[PDB]
Amino acid sequence: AVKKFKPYTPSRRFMTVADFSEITKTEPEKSLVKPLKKTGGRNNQGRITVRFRGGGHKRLYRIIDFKRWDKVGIPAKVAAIEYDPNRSARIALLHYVDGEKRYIIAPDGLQVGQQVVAGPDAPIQVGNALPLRFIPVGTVVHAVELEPKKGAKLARAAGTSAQIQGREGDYVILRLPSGELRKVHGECYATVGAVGNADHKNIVLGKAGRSRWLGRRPHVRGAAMNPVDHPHGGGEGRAPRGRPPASPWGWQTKGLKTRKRRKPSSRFIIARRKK
Amino acid sequence: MKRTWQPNRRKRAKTHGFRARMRTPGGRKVLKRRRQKGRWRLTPAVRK
RNA sequence: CCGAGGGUAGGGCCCGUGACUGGGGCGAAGUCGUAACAAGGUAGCUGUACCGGAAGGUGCGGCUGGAU
RNA sequence: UGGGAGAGGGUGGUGGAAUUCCCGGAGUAGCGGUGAAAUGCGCAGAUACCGGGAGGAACGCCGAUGGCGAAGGCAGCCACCUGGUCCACCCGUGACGCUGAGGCGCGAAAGCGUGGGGAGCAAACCGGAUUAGAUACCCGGGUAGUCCACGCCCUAAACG
RNA sequence: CGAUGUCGGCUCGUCGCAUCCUGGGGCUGAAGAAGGUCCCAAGGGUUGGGCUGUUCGCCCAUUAAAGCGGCACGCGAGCUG
RNA sequence: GAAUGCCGGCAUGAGUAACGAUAAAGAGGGUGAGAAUCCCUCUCGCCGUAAGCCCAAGGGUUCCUACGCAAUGGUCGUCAGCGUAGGGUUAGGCGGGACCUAAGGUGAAGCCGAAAGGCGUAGCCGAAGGGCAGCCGGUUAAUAUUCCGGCCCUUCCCGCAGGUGCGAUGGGGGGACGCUCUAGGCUAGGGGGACCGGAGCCAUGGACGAGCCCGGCCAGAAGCGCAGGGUGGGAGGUAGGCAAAUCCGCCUCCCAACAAGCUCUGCGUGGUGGGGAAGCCCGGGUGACAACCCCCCGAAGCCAGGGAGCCAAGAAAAGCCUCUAAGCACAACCUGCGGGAACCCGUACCGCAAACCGACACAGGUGGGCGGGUGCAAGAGCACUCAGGCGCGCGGGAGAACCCUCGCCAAGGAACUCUGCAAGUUGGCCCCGUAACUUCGGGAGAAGGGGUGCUCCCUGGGGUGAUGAGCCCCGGGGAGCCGCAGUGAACAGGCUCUGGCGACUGUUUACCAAAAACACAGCUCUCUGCGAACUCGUAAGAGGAGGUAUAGGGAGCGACGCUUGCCCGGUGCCGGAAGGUCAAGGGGAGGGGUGCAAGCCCCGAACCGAAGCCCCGGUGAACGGCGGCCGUAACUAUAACGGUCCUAAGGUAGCGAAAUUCCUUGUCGGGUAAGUUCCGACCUGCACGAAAAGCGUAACGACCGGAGCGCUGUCUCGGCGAGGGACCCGGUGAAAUUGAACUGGCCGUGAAGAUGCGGCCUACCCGUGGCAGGACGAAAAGACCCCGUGGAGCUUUACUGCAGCC
RNA sequence: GAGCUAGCCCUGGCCAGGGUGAAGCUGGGGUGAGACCCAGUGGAGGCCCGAACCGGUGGGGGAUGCAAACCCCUCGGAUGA
Ligand SMILES: [Mg+2]
Ligand SMILES: [Mg+2]
Ligand SMILES: [Mg+2]
Ligand SMILES: [Mg+2]
Ligand SMILES: [Mg+2]
Ligand SMILES: [Mg+2]
Ligand SMILES: [Mg+2]
Ligand SMILES: [Mg+2]
Ligand SMILES: [Mg+2]
Ligand SMILES: [Mg+2]
Ligand SMILES: [Mg+2]
Ligand SMILES: [Mg+2]
Ligand SMILES: [Mg+2]
Ligand SMILES: [Mg+2]
Ligand SMILES: [Mg+2]
Ligand SMILES: [Mg+2]
Ligand SMILES: [Mg+2]
Ligand SMILES: [Mg+2]
Ligand SMILES: [Mg+2]
Ligand SMILES: [Mg+2]
Ligand SMILES: [Mg+2]
Ligand SMILES: [Mg+2]
Ligand SMILES: [Mg+2]
Ligand SMILES: [Mg+2]
Ligand SMILES: [Mg+2]
Ligand SMILES: [Mg+2]
Ligand SMILES: [Mg+2]
Ligand SMILES: [Mg+2]
Ligand SMILES: [Mg+2]
Ligand SMILES: [Mg+2]
Ligand SMILES: [Mg+2]
Ligand SMILES: [Mg+2]
Ligand SMILES: [Mg+2]
Ligand SMILES: [Mg+2]
Ligand SMILES: [Mg+2]
Ligand SMILES: [Mg+2]
Ligand SMILES: [Mg+2]
Ligand SMILES: [Mg+2]
Ligand SMILES: [Mg+2]
Ligand SMILES: [Mg+2]
Ligand SMILES: [Mg+2]
Ligand SMILES: [Mg+2]
Ligand SMILES: [Mg+2]
Ligand SMILES: [Mg+2]
Ligand SMILES: [Mg+2]
Ligand SMILES: [Mg+2]
Ligand SMILES: [Mg+2]
Ligand SMILES: [Mg+2]
Ligand SMILES: [Mg+2]
Ligand SMILES: [Mg+2]
Ligand SMILES: [Mg+2]
Ligand SMILES: [Mg+2]
Ligand SMILES: [Mg+2]
Ligand SMILES: [Mg+2]
Ligand SMILES: [Mg+2]
Ligand SMILES: [Mg+2]
Ligand SMILES: [Mg+2]
Ligand SMILES: [Mg+2]
Ligand SMILES: [Mg+2]
Ligand SMILES: [Mg+2]
Ligand SMILES: [Mg+2]
Ligand SMILES: [Mg+2]
Ligand SMILES: [Mg+2]
Ligand SMILES: [Mg+2]
Ligand SMILES: [Mg+2]
Ligand SMILES: [Mg+2]
Ligand SMILES: [Mg+2]
Ligand SMILES: [Mg+2]
Ligand SMILES: [Mg+2]
Ligand SMILES: [Mg+2]
Ligand SMILES: [Mg+2]
Ligand SMILES: [Mg+2]
Ligand SMILES: [Mg+2]
Ligand SMILES: [Mg+2]
Ligand SMILES: [Mg+2]
Ligand SMILES: [Mg+2]
Ligand SMILES: [Mg+2]
Ligand SMILES: [Mg+2]
Ligand SMILES: [Mg+2]
Ligand SMILES: [Mg+2]
Ligand SMILES: [Mg+2]
Ligand SMILES: [Mg+2]
Ligand SMILES: [Mg+2]
Ligand SMILES: [Mg+2]
Ligand SMILES: [Mg+2]
Ligand SMILES: [Mg+2]
Ligand SMILES: [Mg+2]
Ligand SMILES: [Mg+2]
Ligand SMILES: [Mg+2]
Ligand SMILES: [Mg+2]
Ligand SMILES: [Mg+2]
Ligand SMILES: [Mg+2]
Ligand SMILES: [Mg+2]
Ligand SMILES: [Mg+2]
Ligand SMILES: [Mg+2]
Ligand SMILES: [Mg+2]
Ligand SMILES: [Mg+2]
Ligand SMILES: [Mg+2]
Ligand SMILES: [Mg+2]
Ligand SMILES: [Mg+2]
Ligand SMILES: [Mg+2]
Ligand SMILES: [Mg+2]
Ligand SMILES: [Mg+2]
Ligand SMILES: [Mg+2]
Ligand SMILES: [Mg+2]
Ligand SMILES: [Mg+2]
Ligand SMILES: [Mg+2]
Ligand SMILES: [Mg+2]
Ligand SMILES: [Mg+2]
Ligand SMILES: [Mg+2]
Ligand SMILES: [Mg+2]
Ligand SMILES: [Mg+2]
Ligand SMILES: [Mg+2]
Ligand SMILES: [Mg+2]
Ligand SMILES: [Mg+2]
Ligand SMILES: [Mg+2]
Ligand SMILES: [Mg+2]
Ligand SMILES: [Mg+2]
Ligand SMILES: [Mg+2]
Ligand SMILES: [Mg+2]
Ligand SMILES: [Mg+2]
Ligand SMILES: [Mg+2]
Ligand SMILES: [Mg+2]
Ligand SMILES: [Mg+2]
Ligand SMILES: [Mg+2]
Ligand SMILES: [Mg+2]
Ligand SMILES: [Mg+2]
Ligand SMILES: [Mg+2]
Ligand SMILES: [Mg+2]
Ligand SMILES: [Mg+2]
Ligand SMILES: [Mg+2]
Ligand SMILES: [Mg+2]
Ligand SMILES: [Mg+2]
Ligand SMILES: [Mg+2]
Ligand SMILES: [Mg+2]
Ligand SMILES: [Mg+2]
Ligand SMILES: [Mg+2]
Ligand SMILES: [Mg+2]
Ligand SMILES: [Mg+2]
Ligand SMILES: [Mg+2]
Ligand SMILES: [Mg+2]
Ligand SMILES: [Mg+2]
Ligand SMILES: [Mg+2]
Ligand SMILES: [Mg+2]
Ligand SMILES: [Mg+2]
Ligand SMILES: [Mg+2]
Ligand SMILES: [Mg+2]
Ligand SMILES: [Mg+2]
Ligand SMILES: [Mg+2]
Ligand SMILES: [Mg+2]
Ligand SMILES: [Mg+2]
Ligand SMILES: [Mg+2]
Ligand SMILES: [Mg+2]
Ligand SMILES: [Mg+2]
Ligand SMILES: [Mg+2]
Ligand SMILES: [Mg+2]
Ligand SMILES: [Mg+2]
Ligand SMILES: [Mg+2]
Ligand SMILES: [Mg+2]
Ligand SMILES: [Mg+2]
Ligand SMILES: [Mg+2]
Ligand SMILES: [Mg+2]
Ligand SMILES: [Mg+2]
Ligand SMILES: [Mg+2]
Ligand SMILES: [Mg+2]
Ligand SMILES: [Mg+2]
Ligand SMILES: [Mg+2]
Ligand SMILES: [Mg+2]
Ligand SMILES: [Mg+2]
Ligand SMILES: [Mg+2]
Ligand SMILES: [Mg+2]
Ligand SMILES: [Mg+2]
Ligand SMILES: [Mg+2]
Ligand SMILES: [Mg+2]
Ligand SMILES: [Mg+2]
Ligand SMILES: [Mg+2]
Ligand SMILES: [Mg+2]
Ligand SMILES: [Mg+2]
Ligand SMILES: [Mg+2]
Ligand SMILES: [Mg+2]
Ligand SMILES: [Mg+2]
Ligand SMILES: [Mg+2]
Ligand SMILES: [Mg+2]
Ligand SMILES: [Mg+2]
Ligand SMILES: [Mg+2]
Ligand SMILES: [Mg+2]
Ligand SMILES: [Mg+2]
Ligand SMILES: [Mg+2]
Ligand SMILES: [Mg+2]
Ligand SMILES: [Mg+2]
Ligand SMILES: [Mg+2]
Ligand SMILES: [Mg+2]
Ligand SMILES: [Mg+2]
Ligand SMILES: [Mg+2]
Ligand SMILES: [Mg+2]
Ligand SMILES: [Mg+2]
Ligand SMILES: [Mg+2]
Ligand SMILES: [Mg+2]
Ligand SMILES: [Mg+2]
Ligand SMILES: [Mg+2]
Ligand SMILES: [Mg+2]
Ligand SMILES: [Mg+2]
Ligand SMILES: [Mg+2]
Ligand SMILES: [Mg+2]
Ligand SMILES: [Mg+2]
Ligand SMILES: [Mg+2]
Ligand SMILES: [Mg+2]
Ligand SMILES: [Mg+2]
Ligand SMILES: [Mg+2]
Ligand SMILES: [Mg+2]
Ligand SMILES: [Mg+2]
Ligand SMILES: [Mg+2]
Ligand SMILES: [Mg+2]
Ligand SMILES: [Mg+2]
Ligand SMILES: [Mg+2]
Ligand SMILES: [Mg+2]
Ligand SMILES: [Mg+2]
Ligand SMILES: [Mg+2]
Ligand SMILES: [Mg+2]
Ligand SMILES: [Mg+2]
Ligand SMILES: [Mg+2]
Ligand SMILES: [Mg+2]
Ligand SMILES: [Mg+2]
Ligand SMILES: [Mg+2]
Ligand SMILES: [Mg+2]
Ligand SMILES: [Mg+2]
Ligand SMILES: [Mg+2]
Ligand SMILES: [Mg+2]
Ligand SMILES: [Mg+2]
Ligand SMILES: [Mg+2]
Ligand SMILES: [Mg+2]
Ligand SMILES: [Mg+2]
Ligand SMILES: [Mg+2]
Ligand SMILES: [Mg+2]
Ligand SMILES: [Mg+2]
Ligand SMILES: [Mg+2]
Ligand SMILES: [Mg+2]
Ligand SMILES: [Mg+2]
Ligand SMILES: [Mg+2]
Ligand SMILES: [Mg+2]
Ligand SMILES: [Mg+2]
Ligand SMILES: [Mg+2]
Ligand SMILES: [Mg+2]
Ligand SMILES: [Mg+2]
Ligand SMILES: [Mg+2]
Ligand SMILES: [Mg+2]
Ligand SMILES: [Mg+2]
Ligand SMILES: [Mg+2]
Ligand SMILES: [Mg+2]
Ligand SMILES: [Mg+2]
Ligand SMILES: [Mg+2]
Ligand SMILES: [Mg+2]
Ligand SMILES: [Mg+2]
Ligand SMILES: [Mg+2]
Ligand SMILES: [Mg+2]
Ligand SMILES: [Mg+2]
Ligand SMILES: [Mg+2]
Ligand SMILES: [Mg+2]
Ligand SMILES: [Mg+2]
Ligand SMILES: [Mg+2]
Ligand SMILES: [Mg+2]
Ligand SMILES: [Mg+2]
Ligand SMILES: [Mg+2]
Ligand SMILES: [Mg+2]
Ligand SMILES: [Mg+2]
């Protein structure tokens, strides 16, 4: 339920913020935080390798459990749902009957005080994680490992999900968030439910200052530069592209496909994304 | 206005100092050159 | 003190007028097509929507004040 | 109080037929379409046939000159929530009634905003025909829209 | 071209006369008044404004008149820009 | 003898410009060979959120004293940051190290690279962050939380005593954190006192006073008091915290819970130890047995790890506490007391500046803390002042032009000019009041107006206190007084109407452009299924991201509103298991060289054989493109209509003489006395037009047009006045430039613009203040232009390669 | 060579005072319940005025400068990109 503001400054006309209703705990678990080393987009050479990055709010990283086959059978209680600045989704603090405590991505409709568990035998309820072979066809799912024991890789952003379409040999078939149809091995774990905080995509940043808070520095159109800088640079006055629209590095940026041809994962991609 | 020389003893020694010169092929050639030329100071003076 | 009025500044209502512009009414014998009245030769009408020199055409839903 | 009939409304589920697309198989020279044709599709293997899959929308028969709602309108099936209505009994209140300027709510389609969805259909638009022309009628394509959620619009041959 | 700063304006003048005005004339299709045309004449004079960077020109209000040209399109070691 | 040659020397300009903020000087007395310039005194002026005081960096003896004045000091010099000499910096508690970690750096393991080397978990290094024990006063010419005095404290070693399962680089807790707003109680600091202490003073008309002037505190251990912070206690279970664990975590139960209890800070008190003014006398002495008390204001600091709200969600590690493992339990550790031990480096001085960065004793630049009082609504603003510090290291006269900075101006009021450029006007607070339009916030300080000082009287609430007084903070009413004038000085918007552009706040060409440019939220296209795409790297490795399609990259467009048409023939990209072409390779019809031959060697047709290209389709918020001629209506004119040629298709909506219109000052209308600009229209649009977006849009703008009101020295049209210069005298003393010069006008001549040639004319010798016509004056080997088979940046369907990709 | 300058990473510091008065909250009204209205409270914002601080708009001065970018007046931002 994105919150609006009255237009009492030019920027507050359009600014919208998350409503934060689902959040029940305002400070993180001290045993689960560690410092997030900000990069400014620079690599170990000190060279910028991703432009226009840096200068956003300080963040502590929350260690997230992307395995969950880690503690098979051991049930846990949903203690709190918290804000996490390192990801679009909210995170849920789990108190295991073990005494162990862990964060997961908070699925949609998860409730503080309910119980989740993982394993081949777990119930098909929002918050539980089973190997994909034991989740029934049709089930909406998030936080999907892409290769057994390698960790949840798919459908982690706020509002996203995969859906199980079918099974074939050792593999199940998923519809990924992007609409792709892809074989994923049956032993890969996945959590029942879609990721929460689905209104995330309706936030209107409102002003330039907001992008700066997120560590996003201003992006400069190549058409605004010179030929030393960019294919679209130069020209007296404004100028159209005057060549196929290109990146700062010269490669084309309106349709040119870029996935590696002979990539082994191709044998498992049934249908490329659409729409 | 603000000029280009803003002296700083730490900066001076970590940038031009004897140890910085010795850690690097080019720096060692500098030391060797200035020794061949008979320079009285191989390396900038700085209080530390 | 109040005070006819005069002065300054800002509003409100009305009337006249204005390059140009919008449609409307009227006008014995102008140009273009033929939309409607017969199943009017694609039944018509209809609210809306898009399109077209023009009447109009098409979509969606509605009406019979339609015929055989 | 005791019963009844009903596509009355809202929510969640869910079933089969059909179209389209995809995959596999089998097969070959046409298919489609019309007044006639053409454009279009097809030896890069279409149409016609079998099996598998995906997805959306609408519910054949029953079905009616039928039923329900104040109107707009409402039709597969199941459950829950919920309104109006009739009948019987002749039990209770004792005129507590009628209408209703304003107000408030509802209000087909089309349309608008933000998301989502998109099989079929189809304004606009392209092409093929027709014609003197054909910004039409017919034919091949096809985008909004048609569908869902929330918020608007408030019109009608909203008619008996 | 081992640099002769290039429009216009401002300021400051000064000169030529093919004279705009003032002074003197001849002819007139010069009644008078007012003109036209040419001759002599450079002593002095030759306004303020609107528009445009403008020169120029048009317009407003005047005037005896609102002259035309030269001085490195006079004048940036004088100003402006 | 020339090279704008090189090095050096010395001239010219010239006793010329200048002597470095216009805060400002005068005198008396000393010293000395010499004094505007050094010292002393009095007078005057300037700073005082500093031009004062304290840290840090940087500097490196500049510090103090004695003796000096050649040079350095923009003059002088007896003086000095200068010369010579001597002296001066004292720490267990301040800062840093023997402690911790941040980015980052380095780097056992390991990885990669022709070599050099590049990476890299741990670990180590790395601080202005964490952690950690000293406050007040006195003393020196010069150091002081360092020496001394007083009162406090930390660690290490050894011992005694009591207590305890002791023990860790391992487990856990804690350390541990944002922004904005903020409560209670305090402290710093400040104001007043008719009270306390004080040398004194009565002036010039009055005052011997509840007079004036000066001062009225600082540190402090335990204890106590006040105000805060921090923390539930017991038991049972236990499979998690990479061994163990009584710790922590999770579960359950009981009690205690705005508490309490315990614990820790801050503040007050506190044994005691200090300090202690004006004035007078000579830094010292007195004052002085100094007094040291009361009221009020009160923090941005303290209690603090306090509270609340918000989204952008806010370091680490050690110290410390707890747990247990080896081990050891004669040890060890905890607590208390006692004795002993306690190292290294910094410490002078400058520090918004004459000692640092700017070649200079340079109007520039330089981070942190303190920064008093009064009035002005507030304040770190402004004026004046305290403490403290200064008068800016050339002066003295004069009272021209001209220049700078400043004040005033009759009548007019933008007539100035490219332009109201500049300068006026306005100007704070309180009250009244306020338009189109709007996205309902705004526009708004719209506009426009009234009030504003002082005195007396009555009166309201708040803080302090006691509920009162007093102090204190905002006021309310009435009656008066004076002046030209009451935010009486200083600080402090001119306003309006209407266009263009860009939504907005932001950003930029350091040092000629701040804008309409860039960015910007937002919109769209497109790539990307994760060992992602993409980027940097030879690689390893990184970034992307400890992210995962509501995400990440690339591109265009640029809030928002209403919209974004037609063309896919060419180029791009996307799709296409066919066909055509196609390299190495496969294949070997069939030849050739040599040898006696076996053979050895060479050429080689068909055919099979990738990507790419051809070919077939798709695709515009991909590159892009969106016609011509002729005819036609019952006045004329003009063509809804028609004919025909062509194209991949012929520009739709909207807008239009425009930031675009050549003809052009188009035409008409508005404004004006008059309008090449402006505004509104028209449309034959040289040459608008729909995400290089089209048309609009409230608000916003040191953007750029046009207009009006207000007001003016902008102007008619100039006048006067001020100071700093210019000028004269004393001191110090440059510069570019310069073939040499004994360097006039005209008319001519001359390489075509002559001081220098010819002919005339004019003209005694030399300076000073001024003006700029000439010396084709200076400056810079023209940056425009061309030339050079000169250079460089940039582009592409130029050529030819390379990385990269297939 | 990043002691200037540009960006980023780590860790600290700074922003007088005045003004405007968003949400929320409380209460009152309102209704079947509502939406909503009103008052108080509250203290938001690339909000407003303005020092420090960061700038460099216009003009004047300076131009062998005090200065190889300075000075005076004026002007922009000043809780934020
Ligand atoms: Mg909003
Ligand atoms: Mg609103
Ligand atoms: Mg939430
Ligand atoms: Mg930690
Ligand atoms: Mg590194
Ligand atoms: Mg990048
Ligand atoms: Mg970057
Ligand atoms: Mg993310
Ligand atoms: Mg989150
Ligand atoms: Mg798999
Ligand atoms: Mg979005
Ligand atoms: Mg952030
Ligand atoms: Mg962006
Ligand atoms: Mg950009
Ligand atoms: Mg450019
Ligand atoms: Mg550019
Ligand atoms: Mg470059
Ligand atoms: Mg290039
Ligand atoms: Mg290029
Ligand atoms: Mg270009
Ligand atoms: Mg350009
Ligand atoms: Mg152009
Ligand atoms: Mg450009
Ligand atoms: Mg082009
Ligand atoms: Mg290109
Ligand atoms: Mg895909
Ligand atoms: Mg600088
Ligand atoms: Mg520096
Ligand atoms: Mg240093
Ligand atoms: Mg340092
Ligand atoms: Mg340094
Ligand atoms: Mg280095
Ligand atoms: Mg070194
Ligand atoms: Mg070497
Ligand atoms: Mg040397
Ligand atoms: Mg030596
Ligand atoms: Mg060296
Ligand atoms: Mg009268
Ligand atoms: Mg019809
Ligand atoms: Mg008809
Ligand atoms: Mg009909
Ligand atoms: Mg017909
Ligand atoms: Mg049509
Ligand atoms: Mg109907
Ligand atoms: Mg075939
Ligand atoms: Mg065929
Ligand atoms: Mg589908
Ligand atoms: Mg009865
Ligand atoms: Mg409706
Ligand atoms: Mg509808
Ligand atoms: Mg025909
Ligand atoms: Mg009917
Ligand atoms: Mg020349
Ligand atoms: Mg020369
Ligand atoms: Mg020259
Ligand atoms: Mg003039
Ligand atoms: Mg006569
Ligand atoms: Mg006559
Ligand atoms: Mg004359
Ligand atoms: Mg003119
Ligand atoms: Mg001219
Ligand atoms: Mg002209
Ligand atoms: Mg002339
Ligand atoms: Mg001449
Ligand atoms: Mg000429
Ligand atoms: Mg000429
Ligand atoms: Mg000239
Ligand atoms: Mg000049
Ligand atoms: Mg000139
Ligand atoms: Mg000159
Ligand atoms: Mg000259
Ligand atoms: Mg110019
Ligand atoms: Mg010679
Ligand atoms: Mg020379
Ligand atoms: Mg030479
Ligand atoms: Mg020579
Ligand atoms: Mg030389
Ligand atoms: Mg010599
Ligand atoms: Mg010489
Ligand atoms: Mg000499
Ligand atoms: Mg000389
Ligand atoms: Mg001389
Ligand atoms: Mg002289
Ligand atoms: Mg001279
Ligand atoms: Mg000079
Ligand atoms: Mg000078
Ligand atoms: Mg000054
Ligand atoms: Mg004197
Ligand atoms: Mg002297
Ligand atoms: Mg002397
Ligand atoms: Mg002096
Ligand atoms: Mg003295
Ligand atoms: Mg005196
Ligand atoms: Mg003061
Ligand atoms: Mg030095
Ligand atoms: Mg001397
Ligand atoms: Mg001397
Ligand atoms: Mg001597
Ligand atoms: Mg000297
Ligand atoms: Mg001297
Ligand atoms: Mg000097
Ligand atoms: Mg002497
Ligand atoms: Mg000393
Ligand atoms: Mg000590
Ligand atoms: Mg030691
Ligand atoms: Mg360490
Ligand atoms: Mg280091
Ligand atoms: Mg430290
Ligand atoms: Mg210490
Ligand atoms: Mg102490
Ligand atoms: Mg001391
Ligand atoms: Mg123990
Ligand atoms: Mg914490
Ligand atoms: Mg933390
Ligand atoms: Mg910290
Ligand atoms: Mg925040
Ligand atoms: Mg105290
Ligand atoms: Mg006070
Ligand atoms: Mg007396
Ligand atoms: Mg007395
Ligand atoms: Mg256990
Ligand atoms: Mg004393
Ligand atoms: Mg005594
Ligand atoms: Mg502070
Ligand atoms: Mg603060
Ligand atoms: Mg604190
Ligand atoms: Mg707190
Ligand atoms: Mg760490
Ligand atoms: Mg033992
Ligand atoms: Mg113990
Ligand atoms: Mg040692
Ligand atoms: Mg030492
Ligand atoms: Mg010291
Ligand atoms: Mg300064
Ligand atoms: Mg300072
Ligand atoms: Mg000094
Ligand atoms: Mg330098
Ligand atoms: Mg000086
Ligand atoms: Mg200085
Ligand atoms: Mg005081
Ligand atoms: Mg004030
Ligand atoms: Mg002075
Ligand atoms: Mg000064
Ligand atoms: Mg001076
Ligand atoms: Mg004089
Ligand atoms: Mg001055
Ligand atoms: Mg005055
Ligand atoms: Mg006067
Ligand atoms: Mg006047
Ligand atoms: Mg006027
Ligand atoms: Mg006037
Ligand atoms: Mg004017
Ligand atoms: Mg101008
Ligand atoms: Mg003024
Ligand atoms: Mg004022
Ligand atoms: Mg108005
Ligand atoms: Mg209004
Ligand atoms: Mg207006
Ligand atoms: Mg408006
Ligand atoms: Mg309004
Ligand atoms: Mg006012
Ligand atoms: Mg007023
Ligand atoms: Mg009054
Ligand atoms: Mg008075
Ligand atoms: Mg009076
Ligand atoms: Mg103001
Ligand atoms: Mg702009
Ligand atoms: Mg702007
Ligand atoms: Mg715009
Ligand atoms: Mg806009
Ligand atoms: Mg701002
Ligand atoms: Mg610049
Ligand atoms: Mg430049
Ligand atoms: Mg420069
Ligand atoms: Mg400038
Ligand atoms: Mg510019
Ligand atoms: Mg600006
Ligand atoms: Mg820019
Ligand atoms: Mg913008
Ligand atoms: Mg947009
Ligand atoms: Mg989008
Ligand atoms: Mg690369
Ligand atoms: Mg290599
Ligand atoms: Mg990273
Ligand atoms: Mg990472
Ligand atoms: Mg932009
Ligand atoms: Mg743009
Ligand atoms: Mg914008
Ligand atoms: Mg609008
Ligand atoms: Mg095309
Ligand atoms: Mg095509
Ligand atoms: Mg194409
Ligand atoms: Mg091929
Ligand atoms: Mg083109
Ligand atoms: Mg084209
Ligand atoms: Mg259209
Ligand atoms: Mg036009
Ligand atoms: Mg236009
Ligand atoms: Mg044009
Ligand atoms: Mg024109
Ligand atoms: Mg023109
Ligand atoms: Mg005209
Ligand atoms: Mg007119
Ligand atoms: Mg026209
Ligand atoms: Mg374009
Ligand atoms: Mg353009
Ligand atoms: Mg426009
Ligand atoms: Mg606008
Ligand atoms: Mg506007
Ligand atoms: Mg602006
Ligand atoms: Mg601007
Ligand atoms: Mg103007
Ligand atoms: Mg005006
Ligand atoms: Mg005016
Ligand atoms: Mg004047
Ligand atoms: Mg004077
Ligand atoms: Mg004399
Ligand atoms: Mg002299
Ligand atoms: Mg001298
Ligand atoms: Mg000579
Ligand atoms: Mg001579
Ligand atoms: Mg001479
Ligand atoms: Mg002469
Ligand atoms: Mg000639
Ligand atoms: Mg001559
Ligand atoms: Mg001569
Ligand atoms: Mg001669
Ligand atoms: Mg001769
Ligand atoms: Mg001669
Ligand atoms: Mg001669
Ligand atoms: Mg003569
Ligand atoms: Mg002289
Ligand atoms: Mg002179
Ligand atoms: Mg001259
Ligand atoms: Mg001159
Ligand atoms: Mg000359
Ligand atoms: Mg010459
Ligand atoms: Mg000359
Ligand atoms: Mg020059
Ligand atoms: Mg040369
Ligand atoms: Mg040359
Ligand atoms: Mg040249
Ligand atoms: Mg040159
Ligand atoms: Mg140039
Ligand atoms: Mg040339
Ligand atoms: Mg050539
Ligand atoms: Mg040649
Ligand atoms: Mg060349
Ligand atoms: Mg080159
Ligand atoms: Mg290569
Ligand atoms: Mg690539
Ligand atoms: Mg730097
Ligand atoms: Mg430095
Ligand atoms: Mg601030
Ligand atoms: Mg106000
Ligand atoms: Mg309020
Ligand atoms: Mg609240
Ligand atoms: Mg602001
Ligand atoms: Mg204000
Ligand atoms: Mg000005
Ligand atoms: Mg200069
Ligand atoms: Mg300045
Ligand atoms: Mg100023
Ligand atoms: Mg401001
Ligand atoms: Mg502020």
